[PDB]
Amino acid sequence: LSAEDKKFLEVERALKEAALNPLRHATEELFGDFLKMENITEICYNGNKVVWVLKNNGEWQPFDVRDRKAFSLSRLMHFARCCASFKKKTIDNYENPILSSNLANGERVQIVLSPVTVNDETISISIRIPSKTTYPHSFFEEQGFYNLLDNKEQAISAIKDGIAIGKNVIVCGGTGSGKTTYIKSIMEFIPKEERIISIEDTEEIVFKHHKNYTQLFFGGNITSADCLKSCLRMRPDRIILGELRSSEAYDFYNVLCSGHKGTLTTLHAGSSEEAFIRLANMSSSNSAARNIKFESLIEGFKDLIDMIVHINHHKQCDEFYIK
Amino acid sequence: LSAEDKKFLEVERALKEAALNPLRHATEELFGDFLKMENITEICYNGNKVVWVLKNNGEWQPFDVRDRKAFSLSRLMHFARCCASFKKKTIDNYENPILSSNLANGERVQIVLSPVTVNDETISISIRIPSKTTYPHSFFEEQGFYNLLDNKEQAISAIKDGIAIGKNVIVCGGTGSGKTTYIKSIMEFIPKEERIISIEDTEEIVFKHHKNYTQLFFGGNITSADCLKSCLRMRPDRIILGELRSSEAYDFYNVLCSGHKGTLTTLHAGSSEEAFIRLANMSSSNSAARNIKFESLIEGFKDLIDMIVHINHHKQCDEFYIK
Amino acid sequence: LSAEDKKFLEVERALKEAALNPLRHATEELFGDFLKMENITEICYNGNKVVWVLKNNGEWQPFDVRDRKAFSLSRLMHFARCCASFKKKTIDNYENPILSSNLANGERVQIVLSPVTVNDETISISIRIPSKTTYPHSFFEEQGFYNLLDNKEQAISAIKDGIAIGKNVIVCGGTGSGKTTYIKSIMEFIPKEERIISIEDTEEIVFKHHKNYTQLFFGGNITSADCLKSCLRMRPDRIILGELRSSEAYDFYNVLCSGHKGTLTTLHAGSSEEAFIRLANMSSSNSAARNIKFESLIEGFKDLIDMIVHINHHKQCDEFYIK
Amino acid sequence: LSAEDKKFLEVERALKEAALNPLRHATEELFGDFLKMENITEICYNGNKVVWVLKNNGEWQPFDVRDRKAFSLSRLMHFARCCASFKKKTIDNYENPILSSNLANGERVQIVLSPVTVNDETISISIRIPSKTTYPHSFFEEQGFYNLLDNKEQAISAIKDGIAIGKNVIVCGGTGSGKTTYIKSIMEFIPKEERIISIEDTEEIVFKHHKNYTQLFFGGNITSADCLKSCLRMRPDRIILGELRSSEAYDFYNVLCSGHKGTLTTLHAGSSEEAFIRLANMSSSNSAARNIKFESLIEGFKDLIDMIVHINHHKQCDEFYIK
Amino acid sequence: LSAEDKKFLEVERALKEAALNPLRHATEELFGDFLKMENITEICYNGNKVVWVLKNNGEWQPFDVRDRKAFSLSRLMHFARCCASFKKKTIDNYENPILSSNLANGERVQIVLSPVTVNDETISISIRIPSKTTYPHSFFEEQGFYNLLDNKEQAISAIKDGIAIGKNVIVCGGTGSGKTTYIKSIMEFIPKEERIISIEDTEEIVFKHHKNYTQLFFGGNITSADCLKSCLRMRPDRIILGELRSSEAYDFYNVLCSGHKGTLTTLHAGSSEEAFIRLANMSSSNSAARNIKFESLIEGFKDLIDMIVHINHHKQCDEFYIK
Amino acid sequence: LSAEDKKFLEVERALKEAALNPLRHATEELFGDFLKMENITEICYNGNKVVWVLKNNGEWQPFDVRDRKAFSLSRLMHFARCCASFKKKTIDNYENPILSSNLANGERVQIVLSPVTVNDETISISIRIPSKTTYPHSFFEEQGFYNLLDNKEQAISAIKDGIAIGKNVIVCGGTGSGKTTYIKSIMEFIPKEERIISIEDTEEIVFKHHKNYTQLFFGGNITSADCLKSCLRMRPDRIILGELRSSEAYDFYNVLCSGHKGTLTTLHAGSSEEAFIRLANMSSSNSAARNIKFESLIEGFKDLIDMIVHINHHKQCDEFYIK
Ligand SMILES: Nc1ncnc2c1ncn2[C@@H]1O[C@H](COP(=O)(O)OP(=O)(O)OP(O)(O)=S)[C@@H](O)[C@H]1O
Ligand SMILES: Nc1ncnc2c1ncn2[C@@H]1O[C@H](COP(=O)(O)OP(=O)(O)OP(O)(O)=S)[C@@H](O)[C@H]1O
Ligand SMILES: Nc1ncnc2c1ncn2[C@@H]1O[C@H](COP(=O)(O)OP(=O)(O)OP(O)(O)=S)[C@@H](O)[C@H]1O
Ligand SMILES: [Mg+2]
Ligand SMILES: [Mg+2]
Ligand SMILES: [Mg+2]
Repeated sequence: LSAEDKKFLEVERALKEAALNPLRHATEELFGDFLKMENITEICYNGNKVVWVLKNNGEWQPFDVRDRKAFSLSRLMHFARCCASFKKKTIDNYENPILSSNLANGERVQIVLSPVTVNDETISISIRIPSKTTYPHSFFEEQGFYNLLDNKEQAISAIKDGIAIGKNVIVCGGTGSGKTTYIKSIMEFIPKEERIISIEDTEEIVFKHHKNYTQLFFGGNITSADCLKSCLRMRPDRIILGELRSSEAYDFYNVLCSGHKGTLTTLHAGSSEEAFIRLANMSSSNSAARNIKFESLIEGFKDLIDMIVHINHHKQCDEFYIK
Repeated sequence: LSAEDKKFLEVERALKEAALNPLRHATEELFGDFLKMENITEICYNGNKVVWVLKNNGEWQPFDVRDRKAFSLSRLMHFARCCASFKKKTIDNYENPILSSNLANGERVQIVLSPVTVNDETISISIRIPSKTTYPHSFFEEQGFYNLLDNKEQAISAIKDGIAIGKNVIVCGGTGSGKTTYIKSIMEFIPKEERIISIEDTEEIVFKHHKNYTQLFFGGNITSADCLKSCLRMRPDRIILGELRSSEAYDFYNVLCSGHKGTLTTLHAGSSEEAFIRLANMSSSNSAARNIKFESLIEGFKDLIDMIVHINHHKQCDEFYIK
Repeated sequence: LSAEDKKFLEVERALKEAALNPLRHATEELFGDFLKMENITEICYNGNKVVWVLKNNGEWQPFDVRDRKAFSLSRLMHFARCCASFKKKTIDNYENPILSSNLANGERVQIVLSPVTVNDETISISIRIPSKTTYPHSFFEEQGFYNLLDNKEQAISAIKDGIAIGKNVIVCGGTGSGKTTYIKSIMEFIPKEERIISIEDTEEIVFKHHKNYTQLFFGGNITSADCLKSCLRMRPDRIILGELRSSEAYDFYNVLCSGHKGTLTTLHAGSSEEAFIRLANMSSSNSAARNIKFESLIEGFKDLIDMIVHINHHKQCDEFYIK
Repeated sequence: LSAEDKKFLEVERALKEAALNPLRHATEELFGDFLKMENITEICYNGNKVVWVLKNNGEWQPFDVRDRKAFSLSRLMHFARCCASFKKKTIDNYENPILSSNLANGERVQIVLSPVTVNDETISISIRIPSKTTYPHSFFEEQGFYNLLDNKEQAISAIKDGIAIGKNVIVCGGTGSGKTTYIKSIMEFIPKEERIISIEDTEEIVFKHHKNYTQLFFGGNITSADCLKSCLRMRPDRIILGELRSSEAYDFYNVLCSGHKGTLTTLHAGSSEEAFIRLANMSSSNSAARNIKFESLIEGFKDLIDMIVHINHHKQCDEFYIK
Repeated sequence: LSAEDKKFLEVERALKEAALNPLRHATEELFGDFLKMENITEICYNGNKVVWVLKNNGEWQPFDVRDRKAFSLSRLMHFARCCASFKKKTIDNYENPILSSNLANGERVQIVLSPVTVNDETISISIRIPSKTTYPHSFFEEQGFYNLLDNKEQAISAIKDGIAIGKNVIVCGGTGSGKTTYIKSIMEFIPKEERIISIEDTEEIVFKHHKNYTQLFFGGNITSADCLKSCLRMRPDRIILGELRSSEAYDFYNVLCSGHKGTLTTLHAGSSEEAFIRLANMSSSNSAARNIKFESLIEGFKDLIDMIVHINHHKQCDEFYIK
Repeated sequence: LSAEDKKFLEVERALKEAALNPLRHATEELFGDFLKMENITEICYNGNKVVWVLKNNGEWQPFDVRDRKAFSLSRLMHFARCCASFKKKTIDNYENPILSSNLANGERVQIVLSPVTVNDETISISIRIPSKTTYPHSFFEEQGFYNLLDNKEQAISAIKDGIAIGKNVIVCGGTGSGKTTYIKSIMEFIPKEERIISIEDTEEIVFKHHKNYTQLFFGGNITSADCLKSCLRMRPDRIILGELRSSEAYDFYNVLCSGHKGTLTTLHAGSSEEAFIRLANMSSSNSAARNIKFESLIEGFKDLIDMIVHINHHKQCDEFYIK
């Protein structure tokens, strides 16, 4: 089969690998060193000859590249273009000065050029390093994840038992707060017989205890809602929504209204009460919600969401909303 | 007549059977074995050389196909395309990566390709086996369908008598909860003289006790609402709506408002109170509902729906809402 | 004049009669026998070689046509097409599988073909036999039409006197409940000097006691609202709206708001309270109602509608709402 | 000047009078006799060889024309077309079966043809005779116009004094109730120095006591609102709105909100409370009202309208709302 | 500079002065005499050979022009056309029968032709004479402008002091009530150092005590809102809005919400409470107000507007709302 | 790298500097002298040969240019066009009479021409001088910035501590009130380790204590929201929004709802309570807010905004809203 599968992939691979190699060398050439760094969460470039790296410990570390070819207005632009074309987009100094794309391996990239940056020699790049490690839940308890909670044992058991029964759980907090990481470890408590479907933007979730599953990715023409909609047609036992965005927003409510099993998703929210408002908002953006009272959605999400876990900027649970 | 009916069908049959045969062999070739399995509810493929089958008893069973030609990226793609073309759709790795269609006999098929699947060697297929059996109502009582209810006799008699008088009844619950099945058996209690019209997506309902009837199917160009709208022009005594979707949603409310006889339909809802909300939601999606207060619909459905029956994941009634 | 009127009609008649004859023979050929049957209300065909006829007494009678040429897939399709073209529409197995048209004499026809019907040999036809008889009001009293009412004399006199004074009256109930028939007999109590205008879909109303009048028909490009709008420009004393549909819905409210005389109309509603909701709904569908509070319409119709009469499935008044 | 005015009008006159003459002879030819009848309010034809005329005393009088050439399907059609073309419209038996236009002198005409009329030999015409006489107010008092009122003197003086001060007054009631007439007589009490602007559909208002004035007519391209909008740019002391229609509806509210002087208009409403609702409705039809609470308009009109006078079907004031 | 400025203006001037001269002679030719008349406010023509002039004292004076060439259907039309073309518009007897334009000097003109006027010999013209005089505030006190007020000294001082501090003041009343005139005199109390920007339709405001200022005019493609929007970009100390219209309506609210200094504007409103409603209305017409509660605007304007002055038809303050 | 960076910029620089030089000389030629003046805030020209300059101390100073070539209708127009073309816009006396652009260095320019200005010799220019200086916070305390406050120490410490913790703070007041300035000094209290992203319209913010940062500019094709949206993808610790405009308005609410760190922005509002209303308004302009109750936004912003500081026209804090 592989002999035929290869000849069958040949055409697409050639095409893809004819746009992914130029980008691979450029990436390698510029941010290669930094990408090798362990425990980092972001790599930024403020077109000022210095590369700023954000570490898991929340510390920004600057690096000097004054004397490097890979950081020439031209060498930079070539990498920029490599990013646009990869995701089939264009990047220039007129109509498309701002850009959003990805690297060869999947990391999100944010590129900005003049006239949007302060001058014509400033090229702003911002790469987001996904969750590339899986620590067991126990690891989280050890590091004292539920230490700020007064319902410490109640929480540690709620999460374990709850998820095992298929409650709808939301993990929220700020950027890089460790939400994705957290949901990844608590997956240990989902019966290994459950068919799981995940909707991601970047492959981040890993299935260490589940043979039957399937991953879905949105981006470009295909939308987050498209994945979730397809998801509900693929007979899932558990649906792991990388992170509620805005498209899924409303369709997520309906999925909850049909009394759907184990839902687990991360979201940008500063707390439980906030998450609830956060959801109503995003839902109301969808036309289908047009005729539904706003304060009617919040109550709606408040009946459906079983438990919420919020994580502060110090990667620690500081709120464990239940029921 | 058959001699002319044949020559008259000849042209359409040729055309149809020139797109249905390629699909039949592919189907047969790949999921032939699995489709033959008794008491299954879904057949999934996660493009990882293993076929997962979900049994009626809720158990997932993996089957190895590492050494089968029918599971070659090419052999799989040919079957995929056969599905697209059958329902007159296209499936590719650019604009049409996700697909929804059917098999030669009517079973729903969900196909997903790269870039939506994790890689270019993953082809996700999800086949849903319809309700292909009819157990008498008595069979449900024997298996203790109304055993979790405290109003056990009241329930078993309500359903029987109610339906016989033409009350509006909704059967709700999760996917594969046995709703389609349940309504099919309780049809025994509808006077055999009643002209029945059903709106389905896949032939599933069977008329074992009714000579005068007619089945309607939506899909593609023709919408669920279209069928129901035509239905109301075909002089029905009972209308069996396969399952409230969203188009019919509002038009179903109006049909209830005109005080229509015996309505029976399945719906995705986790309970009685949920079904009510579920309906208001779907109704409000229809423009015609634009000027109608949301909390006005729920009350609306709550006056019209005579009785609701919810089935848990263990195929058992756990709620018997009435009046 | 007739000599010239004939030469003047010649062109249109030729055209019309060149599409109405093909349809006449086909009709005659297939459902000719059944159409001759007295006291029937519907003739259905479930493309299964059996013709089902619904009688006034609410009984379904099957007839075998296994051995009849008029019921050959081809012979059927020819009649089908004859129906489309007549009303200037198309009927096929692709974009136009469902059809709604009429017969040579005016009866509504509902035709459905594959892929909407279960298979390619099933052709569903449903003809609605209009009200083709006029029983005097006295006949209704004799058959005990107001017998279920406790305000028996009050009702029999209300209807008589009310209509004589030009109150707005609505006759509602299910399909074939005898509404049109009822309004037709109670017309006896409208001063013979009143100019009456009727808006129908199929000629059904007959003027036995009124010389000055005019009938209006909607269908195709011309809408129900168009007739009513023209109606209000033809100086009517009484307006008989065959049956409130949805277009007239709102324009009917305004007509009531201008304090218009004797309005009489039939409607699909299961009761008085229902009719009121039924109206608000239909009105809110019209854009012009966009800025009007829904609960504001119901109250609106409740101030305007003088009396409502509902008829159960046994062709008997079971509710006589007044004031 | 007349010598040049003639040569200057020559071109337009020729054109107009080349479409108005054909119509004049047809008119003359058919309804010539009837149009000559004194005290009539409508002339209808139900394409059944009989001409029905409605007299001021509310009596319908039938006239036989069985033996007249002017009533030949052709002779009738020629007159019909003459009406269409006059107002630059088309009338046929397909897309333009219904028609609304006018006669050589301005009377509204409603023409209906098959398929909208019952058959192809029925041509329905409905002519409305405008208010072609002016009876002094005193004449109304003599005929006992304010006789049903208990506030008889208060009413007769309110109208006189009120109007003299420029209050906003509405005259409402049914069709032909004598509203147009009533307002025309009460104009006697408007200081002769007032510049008056009227917005009509058909010249009906006459200025017997006012030298400074100007009449405006809407129809076709030009809308009722257009006239009123131009009106407010022509420095009016009094604005006589023939009859609130729907366009002016909202723009009338704003005109009242700017505290405008003497407004006088007729409206189709069955009473004071009704007129108020009637107004809110029509206002809410205008987009500009989109963001304005419905129950906010009624209160709005209720602050602005100074006094309303309703006339029953017997041409008598039966309600004299004030303040 | 003038030598070059002339050669620089040459092109535009030629063009403008090649359309303004034809209009100058026509104007001069027809309404030349009347325009010379002192203390007039409007000049109307009802195409009946008589010219009606409205004097400041509120008296209408007719003038006979039966024997004047300037009033020939042709001589009139030439002037009419001169008006259209000037403001780059068209005026005819078909699609553009109504017209709005201006004269060589800026006065608003309203022209109406058949079929909108009663006949083909009636040409209605209405010229509005702007405020062409500036009376000192003292002049207003002398003529007893604040004489009907009980808070006579409080009012005379409020206006003086208030405006000096930059409160938001609205002057409202009917047409020609003397609002523009009033605001023009009270400008005396604005510190001469304030940079003032005015948004007018016709130059009317005069700056007698302010060197630093700038006038803005809307008309044609440029809208009232455009001026105000530009205004807020020209660093104004005081903004004099000729008169709130409808475009500025909402943008005026926001300007008040940002806590902007000295706003002074005239408006058509019959009183303080009315002005407040008047504003909410106009604001709600703007899309940007779409999601803002109507009763939320009124309160909004009621917090922002510092003081309102209303003037009756006798050019006298009759309401001095404050705080 | 510089050798290649130059050859790489060469093409864009040539182009830009081929449109920026003409503008530089014109600028220099006309407002060169004024631009050199210290402590000014605006430079206006009212096309009347006098240049008005507004000084920091709020004083308007007139300068005579009667005898200068740079102020010739032509010389002025050339500079005007230079402005249009620079920002790729057009400026003429027909469709583009009003203009908004910038100067060679970034200062906003407002140009107005006839017919919008009073005549064809009036060319109105309004130049706004950005914040080109940075006074330490201490400097503000010395000049008694918090002197009008009663919570003087509480305020001076709130700002210092609050900002250090990353509270959301809004600085509001009138134009040129010193907001841009104020926020710039209080930046001293943001841990130097924070990555800061600013969204400006004109480079004004200066980073004196922050190495890791990036500036964003909107204008033309690129919108304020675009920058903020990109901002949220560039991993910011603090987001300095030049000044809430209207696009960001709603997207700012959501950013607050996700519980985002340190937000600091200036806004046009006359006070705390006003700012709150100001925000709800701007938010409701965005479609995404369509389904969100207005009074729901104000409460929303009132939960999220930590502290507001308002500055009167005398550049002094007069309100210090907290919590
Ligand atoms: N308990 C932990 N101990 C150490 N590092 C951790 C911990 N939890 C998460 N991380 C680190 O945090 C990063 C992953 O953060 P995520 O969980 O993806 O952040 P995030 O908050 O989900 O960001 P977005 O905006 O949602 S994509 C990786 O670098 C991890 O190694
Ligand atoms: N009192 C009666 N006795 C006997 N037959 C009746 C009576 N009233 C009505 N019918 C029969 O009922 C049929 C007419 O029913 P309709 O009055 O048109 O029904 P309908 O309810 O108005 O249907 P739609 O859906 O409104 S078109 C005819 O066959 C009649 O002969
Ligand atoms: N106190 C006054 N005494 C004498 N004439 C006055 C006085 N105030 C105003 N006028 C006259 O009124 C006219 C100006 O009226 P405006 O103040 O422009 O009217 P207006 O009400 O503002 O009209 P619009 O509809 O707003 S354009 C001029 O003819 C003035 O001479
Ligand atoms: Mg994450
Ligand atoms: Mg009927
Ligand atoms: Mg004015």
